[PDB]
Amino acid sequence: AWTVPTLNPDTPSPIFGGSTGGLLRKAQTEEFYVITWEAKKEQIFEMPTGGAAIMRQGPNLLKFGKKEQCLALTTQLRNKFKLTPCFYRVFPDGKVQYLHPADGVYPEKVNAGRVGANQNMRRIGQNVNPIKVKFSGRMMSPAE
Amino acid sequence: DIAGLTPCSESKAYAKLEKKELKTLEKRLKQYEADSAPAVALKATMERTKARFANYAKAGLLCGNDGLPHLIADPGLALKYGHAGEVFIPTFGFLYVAGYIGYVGRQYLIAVKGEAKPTDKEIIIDVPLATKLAWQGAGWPLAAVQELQRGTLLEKEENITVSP
Amino acid sequence: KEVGPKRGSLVKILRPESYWFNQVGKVVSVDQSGVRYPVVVRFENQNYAGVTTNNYALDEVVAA
Amino acid sequence: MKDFTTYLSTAPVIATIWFTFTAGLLIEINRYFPDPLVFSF
Amino acid sequence: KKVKIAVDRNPVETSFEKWAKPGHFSRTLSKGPNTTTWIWNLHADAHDFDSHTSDLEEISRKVFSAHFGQLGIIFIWLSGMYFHGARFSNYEAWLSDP
Amino acid sequence: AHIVKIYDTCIGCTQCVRACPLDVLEMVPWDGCKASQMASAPRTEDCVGCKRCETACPTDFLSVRVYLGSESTRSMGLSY
Ligand code: CLA
Ligand code: CLA
Ligand SMILES: CC1=C(/C=C/C(C)=C/C=C/C(C)=C\C=C\C=C(C)\C=C\C=C(C)\C=C\C2=C(C)CCCC2(C)C)C(C)(C)CCC1
Ligand code: SF4
Ligand code: SF4
Repeated sequence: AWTVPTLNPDTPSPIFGGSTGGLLRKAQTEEFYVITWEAKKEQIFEMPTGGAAIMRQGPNLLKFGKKEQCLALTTQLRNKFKLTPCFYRVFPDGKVQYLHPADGVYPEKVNAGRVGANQNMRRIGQNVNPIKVKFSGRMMSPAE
Repeated sequence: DIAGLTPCSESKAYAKLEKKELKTLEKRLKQYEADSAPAVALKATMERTKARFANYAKAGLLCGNDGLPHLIADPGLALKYGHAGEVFIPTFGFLYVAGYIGYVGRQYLIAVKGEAKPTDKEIIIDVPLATKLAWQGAGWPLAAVQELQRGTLLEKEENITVSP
Repeated sequence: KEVGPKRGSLVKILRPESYWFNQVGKVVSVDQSGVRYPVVVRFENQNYAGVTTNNYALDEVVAA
Repeated sequence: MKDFTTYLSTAPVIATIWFTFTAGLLIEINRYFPDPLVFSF
Repeated sequence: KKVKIAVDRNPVETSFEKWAKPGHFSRTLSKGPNTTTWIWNLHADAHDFDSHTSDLEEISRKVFSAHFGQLGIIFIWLSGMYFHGARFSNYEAWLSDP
Repeated sequence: AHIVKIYDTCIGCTQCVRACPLDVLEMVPWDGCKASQMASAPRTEDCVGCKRCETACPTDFLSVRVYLGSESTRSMGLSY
């Protein structure tokens, strides 16, 4: 059922008079991050950039400069409001990247099919000494 | 005269400093009526001052060129020349009370470890246990050497370390 | 049979990177499966994170 | 007043009674025995 | 009357039983020490009434009686300054030559 | 980017993922604990290194472990 939703900018933004905490030139040159969620009713939420906005019934679209701003907005929408948001990554050449729930399931629940990167099948007290990893090209931790 | 010094009953800077302090107290005393409450306290300060100089000259303290008493902190120069009450007698008069407190607190900890929860009797001190260990800790060096002869003073390498 | 210590035995920790190394706690449960760290030990000594319990393996565990 | 005596046996109350005891012992000593620089007899 | 006296009779029983239990006000501190951070959190969270409970009525009662405690301390202080001005002073002398 | 490794002392109580303010961490099936699950760090490009994950790990001598590495514009947490 779930396979990697796309985005249009046609979905409205929540009603917000504009703050000085918005986007900067990093949004126009490097990247900026947009968040979507479907709201059930019109209610007031706190912006992660300072200020209160009111979300409207149906789809919303709000844009930020950090992944921490978008995930903080998801954290207060999923906890205070029980909504299901998702945020993406937009580059200035129009390339959009799906970022949050990669597999659809939120990352604190097992989806049975995601792959375990950056795992050490050994105990953290069983790391080697830094003399054993010396002159490994770059400076390097014994956890490798 | 141990190390270039002099007895305080012999030196003249000591007597000059006594006369200096009594001179300051006298010119301070000259403002008041002879039977008023400040004059009684000033003459009592003079009496304590003169008693202090007499009892520092009596005990054989050594003055310097400054006229101030000195303390010879070496046994064998205090025992040989009669200065053991300077440092060598209070260096055990302290350590009796120091090891006293260090034994009373030790035994209060060890006698409260084996309970239901010990921490409640460390913010709320068990006063009859505390006063029992306060009185019966009087012979602490005796009990300390009898505890050292067991090995029950120390703990072995059951102690907590990091990564030797 | 039931491998590991019993349900409430006192025990000594041999994990050198643990907070409770050479320090005595109570076993509260031993998991009987292929779990790497089955022995669950509860302590009176809490660690710096405020936690009083930890899992341990079978070689990191010795009675009394 | 058993709870009042457990309050009297807490750490700051014992601290402020015992420090007044060991203060007002040394203070009465230095009143009745003025200026002890050296151990006399 | 919208503006009227409105109180509650006997809300808190006067007992020394919670003086025996340090940390009774806090949900986390009531279990007792295991760590010396407990006894600093006891004195730091002592008067932070808004973090003890969420009932604004109870917070307002605590901050209204703590103000009587501060006022009693200020009257002890002022009364001590008047007493030290009476019994240990030169104020009688000072009035003749100030 | 920072180096976020986890270790097999994981009990699978998924507290590092809830503590993560950047969705670096996620829970993967595994068979070394009772919860039948272990964390993972697939998204260490987005890590800032704030170590909220290892304030939340209950295991003594933390199972998650962040190693502060090179800093990009995402590792420095910049809106600019
Ligand atoms: C570690 C540093 C140090 C040292 C070695 C000293 C040493 C001394 N100071 Mg000094 N002082 C210090 C720091 C220090 N001070 C500091 C930091 C300050 C500033 C706060 C002062 C301020 C100060 C003042 C203002 C005075 C001294 C005085 C003294 C003298 C002590 C006289 C005395 O009280 O006899 C005490 C003698 C005893 C024998 C007490 C022992 C208690 C009893 C007898 C033993 C127990 C008996 C019994 C079992 C108890 C009953 C128990 C009960 C439960 C029933 C001594 C030379 C006094 C002095 O004369 O100057 C020379 C003095 O007036 N000091
Ligand atoms: C009308 C005055 C007033 C009132 C009612 C409060 C009330 C409160 N403040 Mg607040 N505050 C005030 C003035 C006031 N403040 C002022 C003037 C400042 C600037 C300094 C602050 C700064 C401040 C901070 C920064 C914080 C609070 C906090 C709090 C809450 C808990 C306080 C507590 O439990 O401390 C209990 C009492 C103590 C810890 C004792 C403090 C000991 C002081 C600092 C040492 C100085 C004492 C003395 C003067 C020095 C000499 C002592 C001598 C022995 C040497 C409480 C709501 C805290 C809070 O809400 O937490 C979320 C908090 O974090 N306040
Ligand atoms: C004579 C004199 C002197 C000298 C001195 C010396 C020289 C010394 C040495 C010393 C030494 C050489 C030491 C060593 C040591 C070691 C050790 C090792 C110890 C230990 C101890 C302990 C261990 C204790 C314990 C305890 C007790 C018993 C009590 C209390 C509690 C407790 C537990 C803490 C002088 C001149 C200065 C001064 C005068 C006097
Ligand atoms: S640092 Fe620790 S907390 Fe911050 S993201 Fe990477 S893992 Fe999550
Ligand atoms: S680290 Fe702590 S929190 Fe993160 S998974 Fe392993 S156990 Fe659960």
